[PDB]
Amino acid sequence: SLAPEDGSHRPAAEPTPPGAQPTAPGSLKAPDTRNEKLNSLEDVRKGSENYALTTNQGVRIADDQNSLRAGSRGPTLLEDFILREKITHFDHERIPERIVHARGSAAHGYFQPYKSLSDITKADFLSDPNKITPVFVRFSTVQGGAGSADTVRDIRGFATKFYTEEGIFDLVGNNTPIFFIQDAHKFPDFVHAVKPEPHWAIPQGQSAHDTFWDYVSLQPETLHNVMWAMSDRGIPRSYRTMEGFGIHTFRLINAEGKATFVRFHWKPLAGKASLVWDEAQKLTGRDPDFHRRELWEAIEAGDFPEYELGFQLIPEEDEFKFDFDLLDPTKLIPEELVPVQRVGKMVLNRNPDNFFAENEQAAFHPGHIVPGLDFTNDPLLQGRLYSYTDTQISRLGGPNFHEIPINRPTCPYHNFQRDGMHRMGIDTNPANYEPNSINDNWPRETPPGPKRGGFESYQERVEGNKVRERSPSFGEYYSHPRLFWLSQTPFEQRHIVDGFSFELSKVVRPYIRERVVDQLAHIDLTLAQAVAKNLGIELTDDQLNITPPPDVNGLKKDPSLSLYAIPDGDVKGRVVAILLNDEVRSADLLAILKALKAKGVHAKLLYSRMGEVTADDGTVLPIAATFAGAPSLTVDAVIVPCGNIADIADNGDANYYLMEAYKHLKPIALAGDARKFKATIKIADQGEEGIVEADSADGSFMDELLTLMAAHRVWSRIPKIDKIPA
Amino acid sequence: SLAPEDGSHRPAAEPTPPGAQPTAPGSLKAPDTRNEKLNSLEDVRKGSENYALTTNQGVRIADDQNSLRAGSRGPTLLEDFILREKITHFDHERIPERIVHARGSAAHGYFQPYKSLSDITKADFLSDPNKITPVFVRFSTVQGGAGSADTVRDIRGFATKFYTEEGIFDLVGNNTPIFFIQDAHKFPDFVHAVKPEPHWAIPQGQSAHDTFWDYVSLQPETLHNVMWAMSDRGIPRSYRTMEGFGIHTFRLINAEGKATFVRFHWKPLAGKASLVWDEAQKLTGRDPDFHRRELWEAIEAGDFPEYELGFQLIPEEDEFKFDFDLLDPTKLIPEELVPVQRVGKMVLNRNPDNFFAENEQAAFHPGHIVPGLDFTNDPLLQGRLYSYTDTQISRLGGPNFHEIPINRPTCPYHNFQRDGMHRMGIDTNPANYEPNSINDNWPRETPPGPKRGGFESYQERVEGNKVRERSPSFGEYYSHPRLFWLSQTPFEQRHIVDGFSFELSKVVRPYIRERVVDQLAHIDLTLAQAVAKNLGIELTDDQLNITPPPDVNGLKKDPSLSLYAIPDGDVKGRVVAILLNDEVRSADLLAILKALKAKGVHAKLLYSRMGEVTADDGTVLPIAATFAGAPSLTVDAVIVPCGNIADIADNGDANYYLMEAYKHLKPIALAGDARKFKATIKIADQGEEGIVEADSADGSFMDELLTLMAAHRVWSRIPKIDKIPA
Ligand code: HEM
Ligand code: HEM
Repeated sequence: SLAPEDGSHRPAAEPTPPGAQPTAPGSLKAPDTRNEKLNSLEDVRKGSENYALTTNQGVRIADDQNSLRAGSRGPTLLEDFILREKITHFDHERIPERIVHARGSAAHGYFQPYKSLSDITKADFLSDPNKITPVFVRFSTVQGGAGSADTVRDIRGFATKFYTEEGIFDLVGNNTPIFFIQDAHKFPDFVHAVKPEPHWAIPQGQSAHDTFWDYVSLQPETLHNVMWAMSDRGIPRSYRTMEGFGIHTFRLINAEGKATFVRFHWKPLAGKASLVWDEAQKLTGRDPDFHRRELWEAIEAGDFPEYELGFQLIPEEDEFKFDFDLLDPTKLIPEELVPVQRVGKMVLNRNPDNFFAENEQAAFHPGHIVPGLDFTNDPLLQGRLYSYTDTQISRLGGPNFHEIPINRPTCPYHNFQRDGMHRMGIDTNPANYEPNSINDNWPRETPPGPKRGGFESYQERVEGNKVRERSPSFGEYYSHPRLFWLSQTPFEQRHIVDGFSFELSKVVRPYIRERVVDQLAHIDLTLAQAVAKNLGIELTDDQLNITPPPDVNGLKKDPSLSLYAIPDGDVKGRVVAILLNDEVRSADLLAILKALKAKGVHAKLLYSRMGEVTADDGTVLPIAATFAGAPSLTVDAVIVPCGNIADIADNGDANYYLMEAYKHLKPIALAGDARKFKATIKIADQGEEGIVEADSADGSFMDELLTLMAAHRVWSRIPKIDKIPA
Repeated sequence: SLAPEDGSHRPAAEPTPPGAQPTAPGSLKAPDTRNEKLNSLEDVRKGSENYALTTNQGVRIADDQNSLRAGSRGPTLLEDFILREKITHFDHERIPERIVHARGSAAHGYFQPYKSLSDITKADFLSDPNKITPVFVRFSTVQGGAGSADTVRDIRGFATKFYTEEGIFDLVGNNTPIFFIQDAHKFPDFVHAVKPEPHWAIPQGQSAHDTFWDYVSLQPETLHNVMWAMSDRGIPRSYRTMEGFGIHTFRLINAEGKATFVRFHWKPLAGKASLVWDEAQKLTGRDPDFHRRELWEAIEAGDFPEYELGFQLIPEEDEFKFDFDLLDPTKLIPEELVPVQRVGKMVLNRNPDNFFAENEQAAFHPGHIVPGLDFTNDPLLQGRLYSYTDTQISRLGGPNFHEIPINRPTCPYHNFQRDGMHRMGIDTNPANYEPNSINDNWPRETPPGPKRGGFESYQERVEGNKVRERSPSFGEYYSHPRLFWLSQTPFEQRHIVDGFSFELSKVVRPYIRERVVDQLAHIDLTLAQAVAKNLGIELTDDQLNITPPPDVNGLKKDPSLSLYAIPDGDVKGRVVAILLNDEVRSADLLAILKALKAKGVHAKLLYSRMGEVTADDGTVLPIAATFAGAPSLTVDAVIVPCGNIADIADNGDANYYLMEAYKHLKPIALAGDARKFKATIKIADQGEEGIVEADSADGSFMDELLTLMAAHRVWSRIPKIDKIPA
């Protein structure tokens, strides 16, 4: 009996706010959250309580503390089969990480369509609003290893496996609506250029290095996705507050055989929100697991990540009606021109039990489609269909990776494939080929049909010669970067300029910085000049005279491209730091905590040490963390209640807490004598927008602070933070 | 797409200071630096200039930009063998990382002994002062993955492969002189407890979590290496500035057959130096590759890492003469009792060409010894002998990992082993077994003898029954942690208190924190009480009455256990930031640069933008990085020359640069009007030890700064930094 007699070693099996209880495997934290795929995993879930410790052959172990030796100070003997199994298994724990998207975090959930889409697709999972499909979703970064940090500047992966009654459909997307390159043949060049450089393997998690910008400078097709990565889209606040996209145009095929082109979207029901660069970069040091942690904790709290699936639909006859090619994955389809139709809702409501078994071994591949969907000739999508099965062979050990529990379909699967490493299923069919008579030809082919039919490709006409040639329709590189740029707010544009400037300052060969500046001058002169100024580079008269690229189908902006132009803020699931002192005014703390609770906003009570402190009325306040232990980077807002403020007024960490929160544009609220901290952040007597202050935390104080939180950050403070040494 | 006309894309093939040129593969940067191992790798080095791009089968590629398609907008065709081989290789790039020590950085070098050691060992590499042995060295952290950060708090590995004339000897050590556990049977339990927890795979690179401290609190044999890890030993400034240790007692065997017990040491000739916690932790965010980069750039600059090999020698008859067991790897041998005898010097003088081929695929294993060395019954060493060969099998793909070029011996190797995956060597021997007559029994066994003999084990007497039992002599856990504690300076003790306090504050289950504090009360009550105060824990009367453990053979302290108690500072290879303004006083900059050059200290010129600034005399100064881009974290001291100080006096980043440097105890020097920055670091006008100030920079000003840098950090400022908001 090593557990404490009070039972405090075990978290409650009930939703609890982040930090209230230790985190736990999903099936222990939320045993009653169920779906068909989670139930199907029961056959392989292993418990532990009340069982004897054994070898893998079932032999009970008596002494798991010592090797067998000749004398208690003697040599270790070869006959210790128990030691040898334990060390052998440990020595072989690791498998190869994914080639890209090696860092990621995953959860279980379920999807349901709002209405039947039988008019446009015969896909079974979109046929009935009462049909619930289990999902497993993995979010990721792209460049860094599995041990790299979460809040880097990067594209994010958003991969969803739908366990449908007609097969697994994997929608393997990212958080921006285009990709960097046009033809899969370039993918190993692009990935090699962004990954750490080959002589020394630096830098991890960063595109701020020479070979990335060298490639970009030489391949202008990259500039569109580079604009999105340099914007605040490249540093999301959470996986819950970013958009998802399939990027490619795919087809939907209905029961009559009509094809409609489709791009897929996910809309975050929590709203779009990003960090600012200095915060993101410092957070990769103070908590390199911040997004993984925040996802798991949201789920444990009941703040389930919700997303709405949407389709952009274009009829077959309108394939050539835009200024860009629908098959070019470096071009987006502006929502001003083709709106997103809402199709269904996905809720992620349970964490895995074991990260290696379920997240690390999961295998998503965009070739995994079902009847009712089909591909197009997008030349990046076409090359993807080669890569995902082959790689999963070396990563996961052989051709039976579909039998790893998390990858298994929940529907029937039968065929004539046999053997391979790690073969689990024991086939009893007398035949392993077709056609056969010895088993009456079963399992049998199934003709295509409106429901439960075999897959048939749409009969698209192909015409042309065998060529290695880029379509001329793909040779336009600057109009969509310009559309993105003109769609951003003025503070979003400043942050783009700063992304480019910071990244190019890390490029050691100055001529590459110059070449990138020249590319920027083909997109927008204001952007090029402001980056050039930060780099100490002067545009030439030729560069000042480059004519801007044309508008996209007559658009000079599209506000759906901005994170912030259209308010969509949601405070539920956010977190506020409450900076305590050793005699807090309990009235302020009751008002603050209960207002946050009512809006589903979490609180962390911080102090200069761990333990407890005692409020004015004798209430015992438990401390979650110290000021340095849970820095302002990890919260959305900071509130300082009244009490004995002299206790913390000269505490450097408490003062810095506010200076850092202030620099990073977060709302700050100061009650009572906590308003003495106004001097630390240089706030004027009459106050300023973004700082809430009053004599007590009562009346409208918490409503004002929550209004600031719904707007995410205090953009109007940006000119004010430029000075301030923090 | 070519190179710039001026040749500025290619680094000069001569030693240059960090940042002066882009870094490059070692064979290109230093083509004249040779040793027998580096030359032997010439068979597999692949150039590139002037060569055609080809497939791996030698077919020249005409178009490496496009997949083969049926029409330029059509589907990709299966018959594109060029696309398929490029994508297939890419899809299989990754191999499993090492189970532990996955994050590491390596270089080539050479070793030679100071004098023949033939009276104590017959090992050929120690037999002649003019016989040089090539080495390859990898330094590592322990817990984090290969993409995790460098300046985490962790033990560091220090593994050296010696390519001797009588076989490869791998000395696989760490940077503290003991390990956490006594018997290899517990290694998978310990490693699992420190590694990310299994449900959610958090946290990376950190022991600051429940499972690690649960294990420590239940296994007090861990407390000695925990003390080391919580001290500033856990956060080295560079791999150049830490000690190494083989940990285990091994044997030396001379030509007469006499065995002497030995422990191995490496002494850094650059001296011992560590970061401070807040600096280390923020640097994991601002530069997660800091130690890898620093090592590479020291070798490029000619600041070659040098280390002295040292042996603590104990005769066989003195095995039981201490109050601890020599075979217990949780016990150190104090140098007050057994001096370290200097044996030789190692110099690392060339970087690899390709990180994956040389660093990632290197295989070190402590079972790789040579005649003249032998093992002992240390029960941790005994179990390591099982694990290194077996793991290198799944990691490196098969039993022929010795034929991977970095792992090959440079001496002859011939035997009857055959086949296995990726077999390179083509054996011509008609026999693959012995004894054989058909090849006259070649290759033949070789009797042992004084030189060039076959390996024979020392004939140690073994007497005991077959037991799984820990030796009673190993059951003492508190005396060595106490000796360590008492040998640290008062500031180093403060940092150990802070390291335990910070870590246990992140343990969510409070009882585990209480159980660790109870263990600390068995080591030293001052330590226990200082940690308990930061955790809001009160010691019980019983805990206040625990009797301290005994002294270690009469010692009350051993100063060789401290990083700083005995001055050993060497400024060559350190780096200063120079904060420029737009009209630098060129006389100051002249004096600064001349004094730094004389001592081998590098400079980095920083400003608020990139490009160039011009000094008062017309000198054009290229800017290495912005104040934000290369923070104070990355330098050893900060100097601010005069000039137009108004240009930077109100820059928030410039002021914060000094505040962070001040909080981190770094020397700061201010000339002329730069003294106005004294106000931001909120202290004295008469001056303060640690801040060098004068009307101009010159001989006396630079001398004073350089003396500060030789002492590493300004420990006297510690009490003044808790008030600074930084
Ligand atoms: C629209 C462009 C692309 C998007 C949105 C995309 C998305 C993703 C995502 C989200 C993952 C990680 C799935 C996971 O969480 O396990 C992934 C993995 C991968 N991608 Fe793609 N990708 C794209 C382009 C490509 C191209 C052109 C290729 C190669 C031809 C490729 C090869 C791979 C490979 C090798 C993996 C690792 C898969 C595995 O080990 O399971 N990707 N990609
Ligand atoms: C004194 C205690 C120990 C020290 C000093 C030690 C040192 C190290 C070092 C420095 C490396 C990294 C070598 C490299 O750079 O590639 C390493 C790797 C390894 N160690 Fe140890 N270790 C110790 C105990 C153990 C134990 C008790 C075991 C297992 C029984 C063990 C198993 C491993 C394995 C599996 C690797 C990965 C090796 C590879 O993939 O090539 N270590 N160790």
